[PDB]
Formats: sequence, structure tokens, C-alpha cells
Amino acid sequence: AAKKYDLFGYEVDTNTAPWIEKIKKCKYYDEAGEVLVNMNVSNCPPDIATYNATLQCIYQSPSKQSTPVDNESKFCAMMDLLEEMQHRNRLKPNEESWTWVMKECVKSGQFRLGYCIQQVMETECKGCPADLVKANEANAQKAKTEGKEHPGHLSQQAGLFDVKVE
Amino acid sequence: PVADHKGRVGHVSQVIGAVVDVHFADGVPPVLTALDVVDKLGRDEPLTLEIVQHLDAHTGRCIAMQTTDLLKLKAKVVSTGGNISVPVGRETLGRIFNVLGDAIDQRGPVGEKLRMPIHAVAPKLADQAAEDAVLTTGIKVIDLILPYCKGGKIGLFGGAGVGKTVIIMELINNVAKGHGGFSVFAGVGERTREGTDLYLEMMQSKVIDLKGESKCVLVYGQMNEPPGARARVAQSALTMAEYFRDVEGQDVLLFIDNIFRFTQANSEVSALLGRIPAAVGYQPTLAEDLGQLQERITSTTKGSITSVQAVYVPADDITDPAPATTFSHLDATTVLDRAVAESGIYPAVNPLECASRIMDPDVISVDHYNVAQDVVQMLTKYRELQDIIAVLGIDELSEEDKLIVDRARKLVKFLSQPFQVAEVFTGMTGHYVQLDDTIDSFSGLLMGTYDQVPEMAFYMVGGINSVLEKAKKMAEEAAELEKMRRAR
Amino acid sequence: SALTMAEYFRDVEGQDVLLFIDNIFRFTQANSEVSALLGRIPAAVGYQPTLAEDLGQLQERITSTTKGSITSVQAVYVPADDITDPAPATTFSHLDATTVLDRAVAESGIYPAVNPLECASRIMDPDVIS
Amino acid sequence: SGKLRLYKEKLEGYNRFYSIVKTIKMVTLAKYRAAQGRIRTRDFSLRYTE
Repeated sequence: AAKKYDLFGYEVDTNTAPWIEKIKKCKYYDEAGEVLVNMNVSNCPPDIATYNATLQCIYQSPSKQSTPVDNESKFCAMMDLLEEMQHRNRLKPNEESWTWVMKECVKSGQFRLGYCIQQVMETECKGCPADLVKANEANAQKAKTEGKEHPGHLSQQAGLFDVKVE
Repeated sequence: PVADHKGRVGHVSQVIGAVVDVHFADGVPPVLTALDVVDKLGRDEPLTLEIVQHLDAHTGRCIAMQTTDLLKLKAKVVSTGGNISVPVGRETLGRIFNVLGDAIDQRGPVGEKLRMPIHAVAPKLADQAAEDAVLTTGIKVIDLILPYCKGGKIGLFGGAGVGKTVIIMELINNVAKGHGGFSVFAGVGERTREGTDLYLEMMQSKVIDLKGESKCVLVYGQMNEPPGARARVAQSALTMAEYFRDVEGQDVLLFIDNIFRFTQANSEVSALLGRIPAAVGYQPTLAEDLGQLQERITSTTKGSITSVQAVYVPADDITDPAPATTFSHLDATTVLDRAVAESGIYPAVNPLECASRIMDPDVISVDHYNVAQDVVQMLTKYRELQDIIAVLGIDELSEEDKLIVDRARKLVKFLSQPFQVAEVFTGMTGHYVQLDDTIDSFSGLLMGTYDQVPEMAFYMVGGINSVLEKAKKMAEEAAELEKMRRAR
Repeated sequence: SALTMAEYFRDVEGQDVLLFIDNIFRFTQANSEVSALLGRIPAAVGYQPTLAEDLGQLQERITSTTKGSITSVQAVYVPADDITDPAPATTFSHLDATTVLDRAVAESGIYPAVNPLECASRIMDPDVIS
Repeated sequence: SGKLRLYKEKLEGYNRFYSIVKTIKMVTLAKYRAAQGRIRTRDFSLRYTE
């Protein structure tokens, strides 16, 4: 309805729904980014709803591309996208945005990031979904029961002349 | 009236780089005439040529304002009936133009009612102003120490990091506010990144109000354009200013950024034609090229055009022919230093490094001259006292020296002014200090009337009254602090 | 001609060959002398406009390929000790090791008069050397 | 050009001289500021030595 305007005062397209449907039809979350690029090139700036769908695609997609990439990280992709919709494209992440990130942490098993996200959601949002918190803590107990709280090489002792700098 | 050479057809005889020779069967049009390459050629932009030389009664050598790629020989060329035409009027306010006077802002048609040729003879000796007059910029430093000359040229020395953009915007706002005159900005050899930033900033300060009334025109011959354009953009902007000066009788402000790039562009053009460069390597017509531009900037009986040109010194050599020739046309000098800015003084102007020719009782009021000289003398003494206190100690100064130091520090703090353009960012409301207030405010401080006011009351305030009100707000503010510290 | 002999030994014989040249600057000097009579406008300082390309073609031929290896040592003359002259300055980019002699060092009785602060080597890396 | 090279070297060399000496002034400035205390604390020690 209301007409947003760009930095030079020209009007912009606000109908993001057709493009959101395209994002929901992507099997790999790298394809979702391509849809966003086409949105901007078409003078259609993604809104909060559009970014939320993209985060959902990352969580629900198998991998970034058909072939595996060396250091794929869904959490990094989500956080990088969030920085774009807050620091660069002035907007605000909402609860759904952070919850999707938290869902990735518990799904992936990176319990430590869950602690940080839980702190983020509690500070920024009303609170972190207790179900995700319980799952995140459960993962932490599993690691400690299996004795893998930290990588082994860090635990191993060292000295002034026993450290291989490499 | 119409010139007979309009619609005259010719054929592109020779093409080399940006230089094109056109043959006209009925006769070459007059020099400086503009021609359009009608031939399609499958280009992306139209090709315009400007006759600069006559090789024979039928052949003429021209310089292309755009790239000459895909231009074949025998291509049809049609004369436009005169020199390059630029739109002039109140419809150009708040708009961006190029050398050809085309709106590059993509904000709809200009809808001008008249056009003027780029090349116009300078005002005759009989049109010169009867007497020199001061231009009240509203800035305490400029109006006091280096007053501007109506119809004069001011060299704004300084680069990025000293607030040049804000000073430019403030001058544009003040001149319209006080003198009701408009402004024309001419970016010659401008980085296209910085040109975009200026347009965005001017929209934020509302000197270019897209939904309202703007008080500035823009003309950008950026670096990416061939040298044939960067050597004429300044003249196009000057033509726009001349319209307001004559038809409307205003006191316009013409900013040129830079004037060195104008010299460089006209130097490259001369080299392309094959002319032998003079010393250093500039064109032999360096003096004439600047003269044909600066001389058009003067105060006539109808209006005036005061120009603020940003001067760049190549290799930091003040004796280089380019700056050396430019200085012969500058009436005032405004120097910006990073050191002043880092000390929290805005605008960052070095009062002792600036200069002006109208600093004479014969032009300005005797009281104004006396006050300005006294301030300069006190500042110079303050620098000398700085050396001593940093050598022997502050306590070693005599009673008179201590008073001089205190007064000088107040003057330094009192030379800073809040610009209205910076209200959004800095929050604090700006101030426009009238000249009459400036002389009285500084004259009183020198005598010693305001020897009891705290030093900080002069920092970033406008006028003597602001100094007093800020003192009330400070004295009353501290009153609560005492009742608190006394209690608790 | 000398380079052609070296190339033949490199390729056909498949041997590791040394190639000493003294002085490579004269090659540029000879071309400059004839360039004026060939109707070529002199470039800066007064060298031929084709200084870079003419030297580049010769230098590129002086290299070690998959068939054999050429170890090339070229003496470069710096006119009036002006190391910023176009001819010497265009040669630094075609070399792995640069031994920059200095007259001041020689006048002090130090031989070889090598200025270590101006010399450089590509193999000066921990991976290659110890 | 050598002549330009010579002059540029000379200028910076003199600049390095101005720097090493500007430091000396700061140093001897301190040894004099601190040593200026004697003027206030003198002229009565030798009264009877007169």
C-alpha cells in the first residue's frame, strides 16, 4: 500500500509475495540467495518476511549445492544473512528469525552456539523456546557423558619447547 | 533569429582518438559550433562534436564530447546552428546536468523555457561594478578575517577531512537565506563516488528539495568523460550562473571543484590537437584559457557572481604554472587544516594562513579593519606565548601576557560556529551571525569587557548573546551541582 | 645468437646450461641508436618507444622449461649510477635474483660492493631454503 | 635525473638533521626547566664567604 522510496527518492516495488513463493520452491539454499539477487535487480527489496523464508530454506534444505562444499555452515549463512537485513539493509530481525537460527544449532549439535543464541533471544526477544533450550542442553550432556566437551588437542598438555608452531 | 549554418550537412573526413575532421560542402560553420553525428552506427550514446579549428574553407577539426567508437568515415554530421546550448532558468534548480545540459538525474524532463550558448564574452569594462562590496557569508571567521568580495574568486585550499562539503553547503544555504541568491556547483574531473555523496548529502540538508524548492544546481563532468567534456563543464555551469546574474540581478555563488582539473583537461585537449606544450608541459594558452573563464566571473551593475574554487597544488609546488597562474585571479584565500579540525574547531580554518584583498579601510568599514587586525595581532602573539609557556612555564608569563593568553584562547574558541546544515547530525541548532554582531562581539572581547565569562561559553556558539545565554545555562546548571555536592 | 645456442642445448641436448651475458644493457643501447633513423619518436630519456617489448621478448626466451634448465647471469649497466633509468628499471621485473652494486661501498674498500639493503632473491623463503 | 635525485636526498637528509636536533632541544629544555630551581634557592649560601 504505502510507497517506500530508495536513497534517491524513487519509488520501489513492495510486492514480495511472488518472490517468496519462488524461495519456498528451492531445494538448495544457495538457490535462495539467487532469488534474492533477482529481487533486488528487479527493484524489489526483500522485507522481513522474505528474509524469514530464506532462513527457513537454509534450515530445511539438505545442502548449499548439489555437490558438497568444503566448509559449508548453515549457521554462518544465517548469521551472514541477518547482518545484511540489520546492518546493511536497515531492518530488524524478529523472533522467528532467531528461532530458526536456534533450531539449526540444536539440529547441528553446536550446543555452545545455542547458549549464545539463547542469551541473544532472551536479551532481544521475550525468551528462548524452552523446548530448544532443553534439546541444546541435552546435546551438551551427551558430549560430556562421551567426554567430548572440547577438542582433544586443546586438552593435551604443552610447554614452551613442546609446542609445534607450524 | 537563426544562424545560416543550422542544418548544414557534412561528412566525417578523418577520425583520430577524440579528434574528428568534418567536411562541409557549403562551408565549415564558425568555430566553437556544435555538430551532431546523425549516423546511427549502433552506438549507445549520441556523438556531439565541437569545432575548434578550421583546416580549410570546407574542412573543420572538432573534439568529441563522447567516445568516438564505431564512428566510420563519411558519416553524416549536422550542425546545430550554434555553440553548445545549455538550459537556463529557475527550472534547473535541484537538478543535475552534464556539458550538453541534459538531466542525468532521471527525474523527468527539465521543461526549460530558454537556452544559452556555453561560450559568452566576458562583461565589458563599462559593466563593472561601481565599487567593491562585501559578501556577508554569515560565518564569523570568514566575515571577520577573510571577508568575501562580491564578484570575486576565493581559493578554498584544503582536502578531505576538514569539512569542505559542509562549508560548501552552509555557504549555499546562507547566501540564499541572506542575499536571496542561488548556487551552481561544477564538478570538473570529479570522482563519481564523491559526486553521488554530495547529491545525497544535499538532499538531506534540503538544499536540493525534490518535493519543495531547491537552491542549488549541479553540473558534473566526471573523470570518466573524455577531456573534451571536462574542459567545458565549468563554462556550462558559469553560463547558468550568468543567467541569474543578468536576467534576475541576483548575487550567485559558483563553486568549481576543482579549478586544477579544468587546467588539466584543457591541457590534454591542446595536446590532442598537436600544439607544442609550454614549460612544465601545460598548454601554451594556459593564461588565456583561465582568463576566458575567470573574467566572466565578476560583479556587474545588474548582479554578481562570487566563485569559490577548490585549488589543488601539484607536487606541493606553489610555483607550478597552474596554481601560479590561478593565484593571479584569486581575490581571497580560505585555508582548511586537519590540525584545527582535530582540536574540535569547526569550521577548521587557519585564520593566520588565510588572506583577502578587501581587508582595507577603503573597502570595509574602518572599525571592521581595526578589529580584524587586532585579532590577527593577538593570535600571532598567542602563538609566540605558546612557545614560551611550553619552554619556561606558564607561571613565567607577566600579567599582561596572561591576559593576552586568556583573551586569545577565548577568541580561538569563539571562532567556531554551528552550521544550520549540521542540525540533523550534530543536533545543536545552527546560527547565522550578522556582520554587525561579529564586529561588536569580537571588539568587546579584545577590550576586556567579557573577561569574567568562562572560556567554554564561546565554544560552538553564535553571537555574543549566545555566549551570555550559554553562561546562564552554565551558571544555573552548576548551581544545582553545588546544592547536590553540598548535600548528599 | 648466443641465446639460440643455449636454447638448442636446453631442448635438443636436454642439458643444464649456464648462460653468461655481459652487458645486456648494450642490447637496448644498440636498438636506441638505430631507432631514430627508423622514424620512431624517442621516448622518455631518449630510449626507443619499444624498449619494454624488445627486452621482454629476449628475456622470456631466457628461461628453464620442462626439457632443460638455463641458469642465466646477466650484467646490467646503470648509466651514471641512476638506478631509476628506464633501461635498468625495466630489467628488475625479469629477474629472480638482483645483485645491486654500489659505488659508495666500493670506495670504502669493501669488495664485492654489494648493497644488501637493495638486493633481493625469490628463493629467500623458509620453504625453499633452510 | 641525477640532479633532481641529489636535491631530494639532500632535503630529507637535512630533515633527519632537524629531527635529531629537535629532540636535543626537548632534552636540554628539561634539564634547564628542572635546573631553574637554583635561581630561587641561591645567593644566601655564600653570604659570609663574601
